[PDB]
Amino acid sequence: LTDEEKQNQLEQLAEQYDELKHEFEKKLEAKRRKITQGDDLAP
Amino acid sequence: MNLTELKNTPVSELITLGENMGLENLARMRKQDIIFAILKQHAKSGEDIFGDGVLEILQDGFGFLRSADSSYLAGPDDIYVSPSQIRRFNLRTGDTISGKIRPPKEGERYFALLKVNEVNFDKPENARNKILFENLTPLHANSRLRMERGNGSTEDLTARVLDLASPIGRGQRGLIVAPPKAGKTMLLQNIAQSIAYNHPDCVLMVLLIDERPEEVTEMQRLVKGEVVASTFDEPASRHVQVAEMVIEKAKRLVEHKKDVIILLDSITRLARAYNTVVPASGKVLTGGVDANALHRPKRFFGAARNVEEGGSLTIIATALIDTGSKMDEVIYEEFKGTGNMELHLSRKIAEKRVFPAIDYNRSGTRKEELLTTQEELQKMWILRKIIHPMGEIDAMEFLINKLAMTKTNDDFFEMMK
Amino acid sequence: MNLTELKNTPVSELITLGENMGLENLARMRKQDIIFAILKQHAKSGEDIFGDGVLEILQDGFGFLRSADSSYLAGPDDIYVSPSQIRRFNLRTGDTISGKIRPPKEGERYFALLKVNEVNFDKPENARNKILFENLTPLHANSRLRMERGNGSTEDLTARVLDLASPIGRGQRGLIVAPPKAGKTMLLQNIAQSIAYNHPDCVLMVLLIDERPEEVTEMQRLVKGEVVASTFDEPASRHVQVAEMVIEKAKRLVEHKKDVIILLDSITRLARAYNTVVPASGKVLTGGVDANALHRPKRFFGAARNVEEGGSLTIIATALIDTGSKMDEVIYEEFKGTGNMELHLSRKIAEKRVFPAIDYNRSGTRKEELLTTQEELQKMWILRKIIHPMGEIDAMEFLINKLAMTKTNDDFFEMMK
RNA sequence: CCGCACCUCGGAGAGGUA
Repeated sequence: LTDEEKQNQLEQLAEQYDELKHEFEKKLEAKRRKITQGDDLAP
Repeated sequence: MNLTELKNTPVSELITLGENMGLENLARMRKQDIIFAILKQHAKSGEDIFGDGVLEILQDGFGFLRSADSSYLAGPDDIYVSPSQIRRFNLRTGDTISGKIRPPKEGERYFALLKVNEVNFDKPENARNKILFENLTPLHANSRLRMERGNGSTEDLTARVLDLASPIGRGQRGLIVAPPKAGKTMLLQNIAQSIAYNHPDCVLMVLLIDERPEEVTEMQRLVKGEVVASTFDEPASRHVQVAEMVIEKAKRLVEHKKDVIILLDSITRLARAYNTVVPASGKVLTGGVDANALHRPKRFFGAARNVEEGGSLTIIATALIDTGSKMDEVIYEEFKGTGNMELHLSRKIAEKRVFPAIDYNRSGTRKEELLTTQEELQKMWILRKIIHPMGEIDAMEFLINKLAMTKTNDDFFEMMK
Repeated sequence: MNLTELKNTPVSELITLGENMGLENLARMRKQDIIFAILKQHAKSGEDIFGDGVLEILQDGFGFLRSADSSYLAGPDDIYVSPSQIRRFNLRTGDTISGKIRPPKEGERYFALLKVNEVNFDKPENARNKILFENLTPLHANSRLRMERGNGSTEDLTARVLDLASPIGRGQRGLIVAPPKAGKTMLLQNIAQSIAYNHPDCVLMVLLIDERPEEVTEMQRLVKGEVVASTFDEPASRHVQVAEMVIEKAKRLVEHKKDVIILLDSITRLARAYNTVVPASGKVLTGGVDANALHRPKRFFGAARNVEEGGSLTIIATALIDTGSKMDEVIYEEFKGTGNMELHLSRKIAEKRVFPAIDYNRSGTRKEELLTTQEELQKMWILRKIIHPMGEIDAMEFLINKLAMTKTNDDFFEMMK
């Protein structure tokens, strides 16, 4: 609300969302693929 | 380290930079792979990579960022857009995205979007809150687009004849009807040059579909603007994709309050491509056209309109007649009753090399009083009443001899009285 | 909290109300989504929700209450009508249903209708017990609809010429035959204005199907009435559905003792749409017209008739000739032997900028003695016998010079003697 | 499914139960 890290936390909000992407949501997309992608089976 | 700055440098400088970096032999590698390896080696040091491109959302849910140097063609170095980002930013097909891109990790084949810095050449806050194109209030052509150069050049005669025959405004939807060998190429080039010279603020786009590569490379190296083309060496699916990308970019620019002008010369070729890519429905119309094949090009044509809140979309298409195929004749007869401007060209005048071979009698503009003054309208009426009794070639020769006496049409109008 | 009232409000006020209620960000949400959310929030407090709309029964048995401002376009946010209520109240397509509604529960996508309060803007007891249109005894045109304003305005000249050439009454079935670029738009606008001014009790309807969006938005913002349109950007099935909804609403109004006047300018476009959407029968007539393609438009045209029990249905369509397509010529030649009134327009007179360019010689009305008095019929016969020897342009000039001397035709009739 | 357009039902190994 004042001249504090909130000014940085607004930019750190984007960095935290990117880190959450990289570590959780990219894994979510990987799981979505693994569910949607085919399975190596017998010929 | 921008994508547009790297996709324009020559091969020699990229090979030199890659040999200085210490990568694999670049003399036997393509430019795209060279740029890819250079970006990888640059990012391994800890540097940022920037990219941009037009969004193309696929049917499966994800999309790619096509480049503007390959006429929106699927390339190996396209930027991948995850569906999570689409849900977060409410992305749609046509939204230009610019920002930092991360290189593909182990197990990936496309670049990921780190963060979006600019949306449609504007701030993201202004592009996230907006009104759709389907909600804009349509109107008739209001703004006047004067095509007269004024420099007294010999090429300005064609522009003067075009202005006297049928003035063009912002949001106009017309058709350029012409038989083969009429000279549509020179006329389109002159129109594009006049638009780029007199109205540099408007977004000029020249869309060529199913044309020769020589005409493509001639158009790109002549006009001062963006030219998206698709030669006949590509299937009709490529043509449909290019048309969709172009119309989506035009709609987005209109939504961003821009004056877009599309110079299409393939309405018939586009209709043929749509008829070729449409699944068979067991019902064939006169000439071999599917019942649902005209829907897509009809919507593409009707997308042009004038917006009162801001911006405008002008689409000038050229139709092909007397090509020996009844399908083109049916397409022309169907699309004739849709637009409100027809600029016919005479083959008899074109055979005599009397350019421009323009049919002045058959030409005209509906609601021309909204784009011309009362005095100009009366002068055009008098000129048409004087020209109508004469023959086509005779009228063209008379007009040329009259325009050769002065530089501007105002002096001719003042001398006629 | 009606649905139409909430759909007529601008987006700004809806966003303001949604932010005041305390919901999620509505700037990036659709207007329909904002309406849905505010309806859910208002029903959460305990207040009832009400809506209205014209019924559109589907083939599966159920129907929906579409809105008139969207040309009855299919939408996911409408009033669902279960087949149970249709079997209970004997509802049919075209019945205006107004009553209490509720938000859809989990697993539903449309608002359910609980109880109907008003049917066809009237008491349900008078709407359930009624005589169907198929049982109404037809009659010829008896009442006279005098199109003449009488205020001495220069726009009234067209109405005066129309009343002198082809008097139109309640239940008339006429045709406005004219070539392209003749002035059908301005003439139809003047007819609509004269009908709305002289006969406010009549239910004026303008159905512009397969036309330009600019002409549609111009018609909506010019005439004082309802303008249901369907531009060419929509498929022919949309045109068929819009025409069906319009004719059903007209039939319901005529059954409710209303004087409906339908001005159709797409009869040829509607016939083309029907010929496009009709399945391949295997037999093609001259001009590419299907055998069962002319059935639907001919029935739509013949629906107009005079009812003795109460109300009337007048339909004045506009035909298109000399369009370069033989299909339109065949359609005109087939529909010519159906009606009993032809208002022809001459292109030779239109080229001289003499508006209106009405072909007085080829115009006329059958059984005109039932709409005019004996002395008026005698004066019209004398005027025709005096005008017939003169040419079309000369006759129009004479008529204009004679009508310009006075304001009303009564003074001209008194001076002719 | 060939071309749109009117003048006189098996083999080896591992574990277990009685």
